[PDB]
Order: sequence, then structure tokens, then C-alpha cells
Amino acid sequence: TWNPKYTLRSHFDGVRALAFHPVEPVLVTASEDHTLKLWNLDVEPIYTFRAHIGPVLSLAISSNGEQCFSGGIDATIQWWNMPSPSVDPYDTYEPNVLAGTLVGHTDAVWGLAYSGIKNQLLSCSADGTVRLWNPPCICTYNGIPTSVDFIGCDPAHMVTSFNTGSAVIYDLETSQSLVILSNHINRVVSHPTLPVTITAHEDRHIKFFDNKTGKMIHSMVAHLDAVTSLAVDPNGIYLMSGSHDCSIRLWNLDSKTCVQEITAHRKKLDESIYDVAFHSSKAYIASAGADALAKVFV
Amino acid sequence: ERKGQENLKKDLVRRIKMLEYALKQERAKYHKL
Amino acid sequence: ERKGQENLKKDLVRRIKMLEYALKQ
Amino acid sequence: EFEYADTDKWAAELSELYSYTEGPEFLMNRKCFEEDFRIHVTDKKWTELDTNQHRTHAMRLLDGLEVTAREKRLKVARAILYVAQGTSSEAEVQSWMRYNIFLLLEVGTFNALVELLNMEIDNISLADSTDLRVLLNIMYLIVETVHQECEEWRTMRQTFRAELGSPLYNNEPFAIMLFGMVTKFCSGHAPHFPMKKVLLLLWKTVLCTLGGFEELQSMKAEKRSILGLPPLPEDSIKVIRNMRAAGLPWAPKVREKDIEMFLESSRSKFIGYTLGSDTNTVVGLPRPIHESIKTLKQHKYTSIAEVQAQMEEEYLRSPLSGGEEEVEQVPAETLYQGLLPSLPQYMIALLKILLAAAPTINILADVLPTVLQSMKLGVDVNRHKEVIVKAISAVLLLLLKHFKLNHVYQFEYMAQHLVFANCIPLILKFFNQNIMSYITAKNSISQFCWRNLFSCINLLRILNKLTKWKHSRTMMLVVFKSAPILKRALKVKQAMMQLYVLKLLKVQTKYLGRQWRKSNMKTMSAIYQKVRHRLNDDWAYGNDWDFQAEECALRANIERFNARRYDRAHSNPDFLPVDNCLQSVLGFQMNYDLWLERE
Amino acid sequence: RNRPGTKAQDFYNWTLAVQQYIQQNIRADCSNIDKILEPPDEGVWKYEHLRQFCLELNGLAVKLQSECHPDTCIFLCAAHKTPKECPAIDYTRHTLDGAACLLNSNKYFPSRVSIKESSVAKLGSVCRRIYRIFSHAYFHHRQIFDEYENETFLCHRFTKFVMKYNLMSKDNLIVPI
Ligand SMILES: O=P(O)(O)O[C@H]1[C@@H](OP(=O)(O)O)[C@@H](OP(=O)(O)O)[C@@H](OP(=O)(O)O)[C@@H](OP(=O)(O)O)[C@H]1OP(=O)(O)O
Ligand SMILES: [Zn+2]
Ligand SMILES: [Zn+2]
Repeated sequence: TWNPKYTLRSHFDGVRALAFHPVEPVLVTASEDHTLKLWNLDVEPIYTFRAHIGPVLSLAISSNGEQCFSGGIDATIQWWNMPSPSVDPYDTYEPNVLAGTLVGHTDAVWGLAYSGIKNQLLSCSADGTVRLWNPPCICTYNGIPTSVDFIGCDPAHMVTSFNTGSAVIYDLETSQSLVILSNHINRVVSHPTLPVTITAHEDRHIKFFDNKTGKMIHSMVAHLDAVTSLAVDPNGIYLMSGSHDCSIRLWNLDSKTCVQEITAHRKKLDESIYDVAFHSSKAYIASAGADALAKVFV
Repeated sequence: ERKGQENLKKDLVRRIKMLEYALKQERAKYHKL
Repeated sequence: ERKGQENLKKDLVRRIKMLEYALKQ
Repeated sequence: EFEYADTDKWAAELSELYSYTEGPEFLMNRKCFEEDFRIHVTDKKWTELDTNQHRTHAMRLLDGLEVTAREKRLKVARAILYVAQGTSSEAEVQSWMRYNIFLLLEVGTFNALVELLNMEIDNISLADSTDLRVLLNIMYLIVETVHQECEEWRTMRQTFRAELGSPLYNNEPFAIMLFGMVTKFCSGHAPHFPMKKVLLLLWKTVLCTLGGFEELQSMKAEKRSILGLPPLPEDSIKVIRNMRAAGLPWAPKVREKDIEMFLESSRSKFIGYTLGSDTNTVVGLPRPIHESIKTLKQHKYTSIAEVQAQMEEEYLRSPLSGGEEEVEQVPAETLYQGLLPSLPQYMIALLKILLAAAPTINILADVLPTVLQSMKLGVDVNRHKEVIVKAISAVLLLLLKHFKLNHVYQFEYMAQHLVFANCIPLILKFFNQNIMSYITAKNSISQFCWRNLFSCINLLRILNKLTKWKHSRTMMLVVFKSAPILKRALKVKQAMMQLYVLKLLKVQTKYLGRQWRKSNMKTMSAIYQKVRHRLNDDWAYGNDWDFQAEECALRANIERFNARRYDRAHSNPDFLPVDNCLQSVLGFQMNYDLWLERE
Repeated sequence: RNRPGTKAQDFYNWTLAVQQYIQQNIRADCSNIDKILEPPDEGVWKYEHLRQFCLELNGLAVKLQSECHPDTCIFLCAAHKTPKECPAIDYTRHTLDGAACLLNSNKYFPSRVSIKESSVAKLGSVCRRIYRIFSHAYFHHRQIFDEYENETFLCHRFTKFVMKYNLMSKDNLIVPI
């Protein structure tokens, strides 16, 4: 059902993060080159961002589809107004693009998430302090926050992973973590329904919990490597499980077997494919791997 | 039959979109309280 | 083509079933 | 005396690029390059240097070639041009040229030159356009030398000749850029382009990226073998090389149409009823008719054109029952994919330039800057026009042959828009002067002027490619009263020119009336000897048309082919898929309340 | 590997190993010019090294764009289809994007294990482009250039590199080593 159509080969070192535009046929790819590139659909990039220093780790798109937030090694966050599609890649540089700059925790930003309330966003770092931001009001949490994300059904509840092996849920207006649920935990995601929340363990066991009692409802072994990234369908049917086995799998939220398996990526080091991203309007799937090779299947 | 099922698909799309609007409104209502 | 339409319809009805179960709670 | 090859000898070619007006340029070139040489390294010469010194200097040249000032860029390009010439002994300068050129290739001069050429594209007298001229010179030289050895560096010429024809420039081959230059000139909205050099470069690049007549014959033989058709009866090139002025060298051929016509005549005469387009039912006819049928069908000649048209109508019959085919991207095919959008304008422009360059849109702008100077300028302008005609004729002929070999309908699509622009009367008018003088025109300062004679042979070959097996166009050949022109051109003692004149006279001798046959016999004797004989042909005793209708039918055939093979987007709108994937899923209070309250 | 949650230094606390070899040599110290420039092949090594060079140069690009004001801020760019004089900052950006295009162009570099010698000529072009950036840096913005060179001796590295492989004239070099 999903065949390879594009290989966005213009990044040198590993592409850590990637995310699809909501409506446009445009894909944003952040790498360790300290630079990220926007592409519009053997294809060439449409824009490159010359504002971030140090390798980029995490990226999020403004749900309206006009701004992008990034945070990586530089321990800072950048906020650009992405130029619309059909712009010239070889055009006059516009300094206004980097409209926003966020200075927060002194450590590298490992996790970035946008909020559907269009005024806040979650930034977790290696500092151990998750920060909620408003594009200048920041609410911090001093609980190894590997992954921290924004539950969609209620923007009040948010999740937080940990290198321990558990993940804690908390609120927005309370800052009081509700319950933990159960070793490195690479990537956590939240279903577009309130209860279901998916986590990926270092022990290669994709696990599932609920935002009300954190029950270990399901723990299926996924691949032969620590599952690095997870991506959720914009309508909650399938699930991309990117693993260090250079083997991405489309699981089904009902049938938790190998509903589909694609394997195209190189083991450049002990680390393999970083991130996986669905679309939301055009049904494309993109995978950003360790060798800086964004594959796109339609 | 192909054309008929295509129109059925359009119908289901309308239904899903109006479902989206309804659920967004209910979420906003519950969030207000 | 008809089989593909059938599978898409099955997908959509699974979607609606799940959405209505979620609405039940 | 005259040896028809795909191109004159290399020395004549190189001499036939510079006008007798742009002589002093040579001085400048050295006086440019040397000076920069002097500053880069000292007390040495380019010839006494060694390899890595040469490569370093070449990289320095390419570096300097990107200054933003037109004047310094012109200086650097003149230096590169002198390098490409390299200059004592003619063999010495030839070897040094080959060496320097392969060096400039190795460092990668060509792509820099193409970029600078685009730059000059996106913007009377000779000096009106020097830079472009200079630039063009280099490119030509390069291709020339690279192809002059196209018959070590084997990998070099192979990869070059492969990339030159690959769509690497605006996703179009180099020839497309040159065609664009030609069009932009004929449109009068680029009145400074040097046209002799653009045309020469287009000719040489078409040549090297598509292959001359020998590679043409070889590709024809291979495509014959692949399609299962029996091999060709003769070696046409050799047969014509072994003719004389004015034997029976041609093995007779008979196209299927003749077999069917004869068989239906015999059926009407012996069986009392014609059958219709069937060539296997021979049972009731007498044995002396079976003998004739066997003799015919054993001399049959089915060319690639027939089988290709058959496959085309087949595809059009059963589109999606596996009929969808893949087409090889041989350089001719990519060139046609490039030309197809705006072909007719290209053809019209080429013919306009031709007609402006016939012996009797200011084309002479390139060459124009004492009675001796007036005479030299006159012979120079004549030479300019001669070279333009040679280049245009060769381009057209190569394109025609290569398209017909690639797929017949491409040849037809080119020929249709070539004749719509009145190419037949154009060529005939070109032949309505004292041809002998044109051929013996010694219009060069350091017999048969190989340039003019080559061009005339090419024009005849084209005119033949245009009007053959097309009755309306043959009647056109008759209407313009071509015969007294052709059999007057028949005076040239060359053999191939005679052959290609007779190829026309024979095709139109049926419609010329018995009296004409009775009057001209020496020409009929020549037609007997030289031209191939078709069985059951009636040229020697012929007895005896809807032009626009036959055209508008062939046009429909052509456009169907083109739309099928190069409009796969719109092709077959009846049967289209629907994206069953979930891209569609995302592709007033009561409407909530009641719908929820449904249960 | 380097799992997440690893702040800065754990990154060093840990096919195509030529890039991993280059990376190990770089992390060893950003000072040892020759030691990194000591080959382990020669062609594919030039390829990977030019890749790494433009990668590191992105840093100079952002450092300059930070203060590449038109107050004091040459040649013409070529990333544009028709070469236009996109000025210093635009030139730098377009050249970096075009170098990415080339070095990642499929028709010229399908693989990273065997580059045809019909492609190593492009490396001369791209390093010629690099030295324009370097000249603008050394001339208009000497101080930040020196800061970045203290961070990593890029210009020295590349001068020794080119003199090792002879892509550009020594007369082209104007920066002291
Ligand atoms: O049909 P093709 O396989 O394409 O061969 C034809 C053609 O053959 P037909 O007679 O069947 O039309 C002629 O060859 P002959 O008449 O000599 O037998 C023709 O010659 P003219 O154009 O002079 O009439 C020419 O052969 P050539 O180009 O060598 O003259 C040409 O072959 P191409 O189409 O491949 O050029
Ligand atoms: Zn500057
Ligand atoms: Zn530029």
C-alpha cells in the first residue's frame, strides 16, 4: 500500500527529526548539520535554515502551518515563519524569518512538542527541567526527561518520558504530576483519543497506557532493536514504529502484528533511524534515518 | 457500481467532517467547565 | 478499484466505530 | 574527387568556423592569454610545461571565469580560447589542440561555459557580439576535437558524448538550448546572436550525440535484427560510394501494397471478383500467376516504418491489455522529447534562415565589421551564407534520418511541419540557379567545393525524404514544374547527386505525360541504370488527388501517436483510478446535538 | 551510540566508516591539521572530506549571517540558474545550497563508495566556491573569521588539504596559515 516515491538526499549528517506540513505538500527535516531544510513535492530542498548552531535534535510545526520551532544541542530554541511553498530556494535572504528565539534550560533540547491551543508549547531538555512556553511565560518542572509531549484530546494533560523506564503524566494549570506508568524510553506519543498513550522502550517493547490510571494494557515486542521513534496517524488507525533495526513498521491500532514493514536505511553507527512522521492531508509517510536519507512513501 | 461507491465515500467524508465539528464543540464545552 | 474502495470503506467504518465507543465514555 | 562523408576533413572544418573578418582576434587571444600566463608563472612556455602545471593553470582559468565584470570575463574567455587552440606545424597544432582540449574537458570547462552561455542568453556589426562569439568558439572547438577523434581518452569521449546529450541543462539537452537561441533570433528579439556559429555548434552536437551516417546504418541494422525483420539487401553507403557519373547495383524491392494491388488485379481478371487486402488466397489463379506471386513475395521488403505503424495502431486498439509499453531513451528519443513542445517554430526558423542564406533577420550581422577589402568582404559573406546552408541542411537531414529510425511517426511529425512551411518550393527555388557554378564556387582563400556540394546533396536527400510514397506531395513536385530544374541539376558529374536527382525524376515521371518520356530518354536511361527498380512498377509506361485531406488524415495519425506517448497525464480519461488511501478523510449546533441524540 | 538524554559530552563518551574515521579524527582535536588530513583511497576521501568541510562551514555561515550587515559587506553567484550577483550573504547561502545539490546529486554521486573520475572535477569547482566565502570572511569580517578559526582551524586545514590534492592554485590562497 505504501511504496517508495522520494528520497530527499540533501542532508550530510543524520536527520534527527522530521515533520509534515498539515495541508501543504511540504516536509521539514532537521538534521545534525545544525541546519534544517524545507522541501516541497530526486527532489531538491526549497529552504535551508541558517540560524541554529550545533546539531538539531527536536522539531515541531505550528499547527496553523506557518511557524516552526526547533531545539537541539545549542540549548536554545528557534522559531521561524516558514516561507510558503513555491518560494525560490536560491532567493534573497530574509532576516525576519527567524522571528522568535527562546532561551531557556541550559541543556540540549531533546524533546519538542506543539500545543493545539496555539499559544503554548512543550520543550524538554537533558537539564531535567521541562518548560511550557508561550510565544515569555514559562512553567517549569524539576522532576531525565527524554520525551515530553502534549496530549491532544485535552490540552490540560501532558506526558513525560524518563530514562528510568516509566513515564509520568501531569497537567497544565496545576503542574502536579498525576501518575507514573511502566530502561531507556526513546519516544512517546499520544493517541488523538484521550486514554491511549503509546511509549517505546529500550527493551524493544512498544507499550500502551491510559491517561486515567496508566494501565499496562499492551506490551508487544516490536523489532530487533530499541524502538527509536513513533508516529501516530492524524486519525488514529495506523502507527509508525521506527526502530534501530533500520526497519520501520506500520502497525494497526487494532491488529498489533506486522501490518506492514518497510526496511530501507543504513546502520551508519550504533544508532539507526531517528524519526518517523505521517502526513495529515495527503497521506505521505516520511522516515528520517541515521545516514541523512529522508525516505518518503506514498 | 464504482461511481455509486464513490458517492458513498463522499457521504462518509461529510459525515466524518461533521463529526469532527461536533466533537470539537463538545470538547470546548467540557473545557469551559 | 472496487476492492480498494471496499477496504477504504472498512477503514472508515472502523474509524467511526472507535470514535463512537470513545464518545460512549 | 568528392568523398561524401558526414563531415569534411578536420582542417577544412576548423577553417570554416572563423570569418575572414575576425582574423585579428587570434592575436588578441594570445596577447590576452600570454599576459595572464606571464603573471601566473614566469620564464616558461605552455608547451615546455608539464601535466600538473597545465591542470593548475586550467583551474586558474576556470576560477577567473566567474568575475562579475563582463570585460574581465571576456579577457579570461579569450585566454581559454587561445588555450583551446594551444598554438608551427599543422600536425603539431592538431596534436596540441587535441591534448589541450581533453585537458579542458578533464578540468571541467564545459559546464562553466554552458552556465556563462545561459547568462549571455538571458540578456548590425561583428563587434556587436564578440563575447558570445568567443564563448561559442570554444564550445564548438571542444565538440569538434572530441568528435574528430570519436572515430586513451576513450572513456573521456564516451562520458562526454553521453552527458552532452543528456538532459542536464534546464532538464533539456544542449541541442535544445541551441534551438532556443535560433528561435529567439528568428523572432527578431535577439538581433545580435552570431548565427553561423550557433548553427555549426548545433550541427556538430546533433552529430556527436546522435551519430553520423555509418552509426545510422549500424543502428538500423540492429533495430532490424531486433524486430526480426530480415537484413537489408545491400550496403547503401558502399553501393553509392562505388557508382559512377553519366550498372544495376540495387536488388529490387517490392512493398506489400504492390503485392496486394497486383493480386487484386489478377483476382478481378481471373476470378470475376476482387477480395480485398488479402495476399495469401491464391488458389484459383493459373500457375503462371502463382509463379509471379511467389517471385514478388520472395522479393518483399518490409521496413521498420510498416511494423512500427502496425504496432501503433495495435496499441491504439487495445490500450490497457498490456499494450502500455516502455520506450528506450536513446539520445534521439530524448532529443525528440525536448523538441516536441515547440517543434514547428524551430522548423520555421530554420527554413527562414535557410531562405535568407540561399544564393539568391539580417543573417550577415556576424561577419560584417579599398576595393580589395570590398572583394574580400564579399567572398566572406558568400562563405558565411554557404556555411549556414551547409549546417542547416545537415541538421535537417540528420534529424530526419534519426527520427525515422527511432520511430516513423516522429519523422512524419517533423516532415509535416517542414512541408507546411513550404520546404518543397523553398528547396526547388534553391535549385533554380546555375547549380554547376554553386558547386564549383571557390569561395575560400587560404573542382568541387566540398562544402557547397555536400549541402546540395543533403538538400536533395531531404527533399526525397519529404516526398516519397505520399501521392499529394509528389503531385506538388509536379505542380511546381520541378522536372526542368532537376534534369538541369543532373549536369553535375557527381554520382550521389545524380542518384538523388533521379530518385525524384523517377517518382514523378509517371505524371509527366508520354510526350515528356518520348522527349527525354537520356534521363530515362539514367533512371534505369542508377535508381533501384521496383517490381511491377510503371514509371516507364505510366498512363496518368486530395492534398489537404490526406494531410489532415496523416496529421490525425501523428497527433494520436504524440498524445499517446507524451501526454500520459491526460491519456485515457475514461479509465482513471480513485485514491482509496486515507488522504481523502481530510481531503450548525443542531448538526451536533441531534446527531448525537440519535441514540 | 548516543541515546537521548545525553547533554553534551556523552556524545564523545561513547558501513562508510570513512566518515566515522573523519569524525573520530575531528573529535580527537580540532587542531591537528595533518593528522585528520592523513588519508586512511584518495578520491572518495576527497569527496567525504569536502562534505565534512561544507558541514563545518555552515557554522561560519551562521556566524557571519549573525552580523553580515551591508555596512561593509564581490564575484557573482552560480547557484541561480542565470548567474546573478546575489551579494555576500546571499552568495554564501546559495553556494552552500548548490554544494549540497552537487554533492548529493544522484547523477554525479549515486554511491559514496565509488565516485567516477568523471565527477572529481566538480570538487575543484566547489572548493573554488568555498574560497570565495573564505576571502569575504578574511577581508570584511576578519575578527569573527579568526574566532571561528580558533574554534576550528578550517582555513589552515583546507589550504593544506588543497596543497595535498591540488584543487586550487597556491596563488589563489591569500589567508596566512
Ligand atoms: O524504409 P526504410 O527502411 O526506412 O529505408 C528508406 C527507403 O526504403 P524504401 O524504399 O522502402 O522506402 C529508401 O531506400 P531505397 O529507396 O533506396 O530502397 C530511402 O532512400 P531514399 O530516401 O533516397 O528514397 C532511404 O534510404 P537512404 O536514406 O539510404 O537513401 C530510407 O532509409 P532510412 O529511412 O533509414 O534513411
Ligand atoms: Zn559579510
Ligand atoms: Zn546565489
